[PDB]
Amino acid sequence: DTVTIRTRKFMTNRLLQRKQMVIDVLHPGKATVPKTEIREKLAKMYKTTPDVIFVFGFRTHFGGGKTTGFGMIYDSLDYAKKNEPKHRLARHGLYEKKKTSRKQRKERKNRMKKVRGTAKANVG
Amino acid sequence: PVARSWVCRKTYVTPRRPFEKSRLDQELKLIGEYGLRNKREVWRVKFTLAKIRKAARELLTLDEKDPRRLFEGNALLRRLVRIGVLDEGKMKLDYILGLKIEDFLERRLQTQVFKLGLAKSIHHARVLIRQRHIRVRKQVVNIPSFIVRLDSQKHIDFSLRSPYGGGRPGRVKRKNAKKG
Amino acid sequence: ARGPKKHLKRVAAPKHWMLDKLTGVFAPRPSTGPHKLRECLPLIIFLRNRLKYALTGDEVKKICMQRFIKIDGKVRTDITYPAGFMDVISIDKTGENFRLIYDTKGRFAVHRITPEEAKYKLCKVRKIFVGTKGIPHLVTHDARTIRYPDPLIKVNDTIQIDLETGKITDFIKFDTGNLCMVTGGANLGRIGVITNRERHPGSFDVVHVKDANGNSFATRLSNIFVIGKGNKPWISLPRGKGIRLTIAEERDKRLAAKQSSG
RNA sequence: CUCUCGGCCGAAGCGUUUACUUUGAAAAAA
RNA sequence: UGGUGACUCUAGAUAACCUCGGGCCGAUCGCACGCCGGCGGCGACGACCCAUUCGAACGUCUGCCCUAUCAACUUUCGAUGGUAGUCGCCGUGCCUACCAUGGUGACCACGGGUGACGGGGAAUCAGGGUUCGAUUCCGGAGAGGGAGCCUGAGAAACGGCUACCACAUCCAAGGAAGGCAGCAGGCGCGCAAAUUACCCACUCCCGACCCGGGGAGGUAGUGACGAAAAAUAACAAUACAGGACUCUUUCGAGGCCCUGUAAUUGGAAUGAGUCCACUUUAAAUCCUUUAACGAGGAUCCAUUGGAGGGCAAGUCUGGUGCCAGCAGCCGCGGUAAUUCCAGCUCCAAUAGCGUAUA
RNA sequence: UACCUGGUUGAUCCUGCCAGUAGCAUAUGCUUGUCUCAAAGAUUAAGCCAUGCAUGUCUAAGUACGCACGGCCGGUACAGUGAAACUGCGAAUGGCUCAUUAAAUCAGUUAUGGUUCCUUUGGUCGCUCGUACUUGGAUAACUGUGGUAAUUCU
Ligand SMILES: [Mg+2]
Repeated sequence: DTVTIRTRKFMTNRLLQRKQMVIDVLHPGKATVPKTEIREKLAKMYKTTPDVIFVFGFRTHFGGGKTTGFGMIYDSLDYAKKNEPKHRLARHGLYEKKKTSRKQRKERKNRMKKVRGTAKANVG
Repeated sequence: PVARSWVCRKTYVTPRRPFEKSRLDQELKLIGEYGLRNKREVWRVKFTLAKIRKAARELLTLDEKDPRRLFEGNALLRRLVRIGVLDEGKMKLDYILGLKIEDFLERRLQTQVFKLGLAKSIHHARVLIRQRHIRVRKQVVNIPSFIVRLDSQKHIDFSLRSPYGGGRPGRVKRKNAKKG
Repeated sequence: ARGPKKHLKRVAAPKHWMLDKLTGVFAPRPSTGPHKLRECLPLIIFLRNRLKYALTGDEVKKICMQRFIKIDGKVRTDITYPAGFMDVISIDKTGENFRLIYDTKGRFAVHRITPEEAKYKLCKVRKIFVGTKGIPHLVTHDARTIRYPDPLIKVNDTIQIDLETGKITDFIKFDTGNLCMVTGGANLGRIGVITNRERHPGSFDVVHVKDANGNSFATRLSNIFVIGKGNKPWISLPRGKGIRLTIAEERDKRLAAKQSSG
């Protein structure tokens, strides 16, 4: 119960339907606390559900009892899905990337240049 | 084209004569008195003082009411007072030329933690600082060349998480306790 | 080069944009528009870098394509749009209005205005000519072509434009005793009263301007923007009120502030 | 340094012409 | 009418013209649906022209290294100028016809050389100065060497085409296809220089585009180019080579302060490593933060050059004997070598220190 | 930090060079524990290149008769998503290198009253006194027949 959360530089982004802030977490004798653990303490701090809380960029200071990061709280999960980066949604389990490679797609692209017409589709 | 910066400096200058007997004795005395590691640590402070004396000599050739003299003279004097090298009642541009290397070497954290009684010698202070036992204002510092600002002299203490403060004993006492 | 350029390097960007060295190799190249490339503030560097409503350049696009930002009454979805001197930026979602006015250090200021003040702007006069069938035509510093103006308005004057209709409501001539701001050179951002104008035919004129504290300077006639008639400006002014402080005065004024804190 | 004009001052002519000196504005960022 | 320092400017009037290889004057598309069969509101895409933005292109004044064993050069084949025209987006010997005989030069023309792209800048530095700038910013030039074009607002474009010259690829011998001074990579050349890696998450650019693409760019790999910080030990008790310092004249007491063989004792402290986890990140790695393990002495072992002088530090001991070798320079070496080859000891800088060259 | 030292003589004082001394850039030798930043096929060969990649692009809004789709409704011209193809735009930016180049390039300063300009922004777009409630012919994608050892051929 020795981990404490404070926020600063708070501002409400009505243009992106969210609140944004800088988070300082104090944890004098522990390791850097998990982002899932931080997300729950902000849900109680701001009286909302942790489904719309996204935190990132946490750095621990030398010696170590304080970590600084950034935080966003969205009005709704729909607005979060609209405005959030698609890599920060996958961390919460809400986005799946395609399991290919730049080389794979590029080589496939250059093979279809040689083919003309609908026969482009039937090219591997 | 890259988003990189290539600005860097060298922080010392070597002496012109490599085997000057008078300079070899003078520099080893400073090394031994302040517990320094190598001669390069004397040439660094000496370089910093040489650049301070050179700015003062250039300001002293301006008019006494030159706008740049009163702006960058006050700044230099205030900077020298802040770290504790120059006195509060000697803020004149001619008293910079009376400064010495020993004044700058006395404000190191290694010298200060010893002079405050935390360490039993100037070589115990070095290892105490490097082993993460000392803090300045809730921040742990392990750089022996950390120049102590004047209004930081009172906030040099043992670290909160060290065997010499309120922390747990190190690995050796823990291991010997279970030996029996 | 075989044609026009489309990129801008970060060290080659205008210094008053205040861009750091290590964020990227490139800077936003302003789109072609009413204001010059080196005398404008693109919308991305205003929404992201100044107001911090956005953290990345992709978020500026998400604000813009929702049609939230109006530049002088029209929605612009271009994120490198060249806004410039005397423009009015309106964000209706948060109810904010801003005017692009230089501060004493030569940089565009975050100058918030009232909804009433956002209904007009002041425009310098660049060109006057007569077009087909004898119709007088103006061209301003905002690239606005306004026909059938008053015959008393001449080049180097200032007019007031109602942004809803785009018509002239009033004007101020150029003469000694009138307030002005410097919009270029080494006195950029300074406000003072015109005292003299020395004419050099075949070359550039020179205008002498005196501050409220008694400091006098000179500029080229192309760098003078008449603000108000006499001592009274026609627009709201930024915090510094156009007076350039010396470095010693600025140091004393800064040191006095931290002593007040306690 | 001065003849005409706009309400005791300015707008306009140069004093042979320069070199020199001081000032001003104009001079990319790094 | 209006304006410039100055128009052969803008605006106006009149008589005509107006290219078929042709000049503008909307047969285009979406969303909401309505008011009295008519009227309509928001946009999108196109349009001769004017202005504006991004420029580009031509000109003005001053400024560049060495060379006279380059002193006269240009003009037949445009060299300087005039007149009229062609061509060109336009101003001009840009080109043509007819005229005139001009133009530059010791205040260095003309010619030659340059391990010559030019600046912003870099090294050194009492003051003056000397040298460097292929290199990430600005301008120029090129895409094996010349030349010529099509499209287009823009190219004499080369990740466009057409020839020739030099190389070189597949072939059924009829034919077809070429351009890494882009990112990796290979050969060659050399004293001399890294991965055929991951990604569009950042900075930006392009497109019909809030969605697609980007070897631009970012991230890791190699990396003692170079720059910054900083370990390889600290303390206590003993007993001396002992040392100063207080008293005893002296023997001596020293618990007051100091250094060292300490192959003397002693536990206290810590990374470097191994390694849960979190954090970082597009996904990772690293740094930072944290559990567990992790230090006594041939170890968790610091190196590179030297010891006659310049120049800090041994005429120590053993071997060689004008030989082998050292030596930037003076010099050393011919049987007792302060200089070679080694042991010991000593000293200079130190995670760095020698050598060659500019 | 505005600095010198050794070497010509039996010995001396000079001229004068040689050598020593410190930084800085390339290469190289030996050595190398921690951590931050960070140059890197320029020099000679602007020499030659296997292979892969580096330039593409759709909104409500130019053209949809591909059942390619789960699914409406069944006289509905076209419900929607949408491959292909026609059309438009871009590919003249960026990246690389330093061969050429000696009033040439380039830098500061000026002029276009001597030119052009895609696009952005604003103006203009019943100003002309002379089938329209919609005009004509094709050609891609697709179907089908093919040629060549061979191509992003046709
Ligand atoms: Mg000696």
